[PDB]
Amino acid sequence: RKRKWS
Amino acid sequence: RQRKRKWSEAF
Amino acid sequence: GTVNWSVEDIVKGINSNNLESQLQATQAARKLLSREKQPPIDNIIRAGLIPKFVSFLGKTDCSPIQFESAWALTNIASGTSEQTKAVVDGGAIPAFISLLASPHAHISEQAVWALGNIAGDGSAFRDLVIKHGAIDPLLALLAVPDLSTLACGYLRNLTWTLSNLCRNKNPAPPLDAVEQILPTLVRLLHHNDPEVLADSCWAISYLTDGPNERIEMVVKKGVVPQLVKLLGATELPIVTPALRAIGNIVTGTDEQTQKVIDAGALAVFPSLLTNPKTNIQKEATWTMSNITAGRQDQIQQVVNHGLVPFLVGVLSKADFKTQKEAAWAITNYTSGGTVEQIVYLVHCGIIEPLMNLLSAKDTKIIQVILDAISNIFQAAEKLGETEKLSIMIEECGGLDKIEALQRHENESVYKASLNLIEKYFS
Repeated sequence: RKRKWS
Repeated sequence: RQRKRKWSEAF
Repeated sequence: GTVNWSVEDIVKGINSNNLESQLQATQAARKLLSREKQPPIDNIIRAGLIPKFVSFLGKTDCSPIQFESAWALTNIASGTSEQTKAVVDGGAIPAFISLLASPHAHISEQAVWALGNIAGDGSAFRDLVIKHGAIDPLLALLAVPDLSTLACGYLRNLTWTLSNLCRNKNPAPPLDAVEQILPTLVRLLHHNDPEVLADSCWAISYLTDGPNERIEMVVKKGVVPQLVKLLGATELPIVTPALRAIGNIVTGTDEQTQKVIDAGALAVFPSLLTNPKTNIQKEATWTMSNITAGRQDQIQQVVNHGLVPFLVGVLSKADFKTQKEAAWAITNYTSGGTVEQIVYLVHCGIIEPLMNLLSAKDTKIIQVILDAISNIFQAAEKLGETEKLSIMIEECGGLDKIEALQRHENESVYKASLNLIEKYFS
């Protein structure tokens, strides 16, 4: 799992 | 059938 | 101001010899890389902007450009493996580890976020993050008397990054890295935030998925009662990894499996085995199958908790995957059970649902069910009650299914079905 910051 | 199954053995 | 800039304008601003122009262009790149629909990540990489962003991470004198370049790089690192490799190849790992000690909590959090995305890519990047020394400064950010004083989002990001350092196999994380993280992980498992609890459980589920030596490291920390408590939580994002962790521990030794039973885990299974989420039901039945693969006294605890009618239930009606796991639980139970325990399984009505599943187009399940039939017949042989069981299988149309399996494509099915017909139905 990777995660973007909006 | 007698033995333990780890996550990858079952799924 | 810094909204909807072209890549060309971002490059022109970053290549200027003006720190403020570079800051405005870096913020513009961050906003571009933050948009919901198709961020131009590959366009930013092709423009050669990753080495510029990495150098901006070191500008201690300008904290806003550190934040903007950390955020821009986190958006790239959160992309594909190739996009994460581009961040790593630009030398971002040591630059992000240096930002963990930043006096600006928003910059430090961005570095935590970036390292989580890099470690999360796989085994090699996880171990590279560890080799560059990220664990000590990450653990120091959680070295506080009470976790409740930390900002909620900051703690959630730290927990998530630590779980990615516990994640993946081939190889599993280094033993000493696991030993270092575990005391902080045990602490996060007793925290009150549901997201922190979910990610702490996922971390424990990754650490318990492997050889029994890996399970022992975790079980030795006394987390099993806390995992059982979280197994009874109302939040599905907590129950899913908590059940995965409990399921992984019962794949271990009889002694490790006993720690799960002693903590009162079996009392949660009437609801888990009837859970509306099919994956909970499937993994709960997989967990049951490994417990029925245990000692006769462990099989007895399954009986005492009234869980055999719940196994008859999932075998009778569930998604096929859960039914296949129920078949396993029955075969394991009949393999290691006493005559009295096997007799009890029949009195709970296991025969009819077991026979109905011989119609499945799955070779493995058929072999599993046929072995259980044989096992049950062996217990009936010890009591001279083989005729009573033969009539039972005949009456529910089980004989018609076994006789038809005497012409099955698979060799093991063919031989096992011919054996039962010749021994108890001829």
